[PDB]
Amino acid sequence: ATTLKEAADGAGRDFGFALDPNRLSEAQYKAIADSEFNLVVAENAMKWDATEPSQNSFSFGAGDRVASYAADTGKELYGHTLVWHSQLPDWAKNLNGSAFESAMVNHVTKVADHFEGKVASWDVVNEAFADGGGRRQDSAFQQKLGNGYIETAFRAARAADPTAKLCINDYNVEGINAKSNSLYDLVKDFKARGVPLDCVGFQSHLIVGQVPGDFRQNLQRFADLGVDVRITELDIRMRTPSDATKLATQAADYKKVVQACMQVTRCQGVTVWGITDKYSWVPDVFPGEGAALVWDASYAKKPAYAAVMEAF
Ligand SMILES: O[C@@H]1[C@@H](O)[C@H](O[C@@H]2Cn3ccnc3[C@H](O)[C@H]2O)OC[C@H]1O
Repeated sequence: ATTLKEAADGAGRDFGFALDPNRLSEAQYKAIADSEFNLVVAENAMKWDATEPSQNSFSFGAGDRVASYAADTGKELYGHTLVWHSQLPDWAKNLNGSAFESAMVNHVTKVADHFEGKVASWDVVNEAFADGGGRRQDSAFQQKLGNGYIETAFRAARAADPTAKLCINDYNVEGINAKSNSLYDLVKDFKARGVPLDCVGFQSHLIVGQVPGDFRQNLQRFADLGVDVRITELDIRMRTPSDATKLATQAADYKKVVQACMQVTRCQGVTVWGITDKYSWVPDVFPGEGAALVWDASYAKKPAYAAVMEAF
């Protein structure tokens, strides 16, 4: 109505953001975080590198801060992420066979247990597949453990947390293609055999002017397998600097994404990967690309803001 939180709340869906706990000391950042979202996810604080820097030695300070923030502001807490090929410490990469599998399972158990009852959902496994279909080719988990690591990770997560929503997350799976198809088969297989799995996340790290037209259809087929779906890391990057046309297209793109979710009853909601363009991860990875978020570098609402409110 007046804020995006109000729009999402009124719609009965979630609208979250990727939080960097250190930014909470920046008043403006905190103000927008407090009033514009009803869900929070750690942008980096709950990743392996941030939680288990050395074998069986945990660092929960940053993760705890994110969790405390959600509880203090009354927002849903989304966990990210227990098993991922990236931001994996070297000590883990140096392990093999049973040693590596145990380190993985111990990591999953310790983190899930630590945040049990606080984190409502977990990206148990992140980016297990590859563009073009099949499994990811540069993953330590796939290379050292094979196809069964995903099931192992999920069963371990349920073992630790009996009620948390266990999700599998990925990108380039927004549309119906080889990658999402392989992801589709896995989800169907898991539900078929009783492997703990409750949700599927579609990152949605999109490019301005390029939103899958079959996004809704894709979300629906997964929802129909008996699992919830969610846009987890939404941001739509453009060639910087921005201009009127790019901002208008971006706004329209944000609208399409949110509408596709609104059109699927089991789509829990949408989470944007950050608040302001001044801290977005995009520029540092894509030279000359950026302005992908809802707020600009001066915290002024971009036209994408109105588009999101409308879609909800
Ligand atoms: O600070 C950045 C984070 O923003 C970044 O988050 C990543 C973004 N991303 C793109 C594709 N897949 C993903 C991951 O799910 C998500 O964790 O990670 C790197 C940090 O330097």
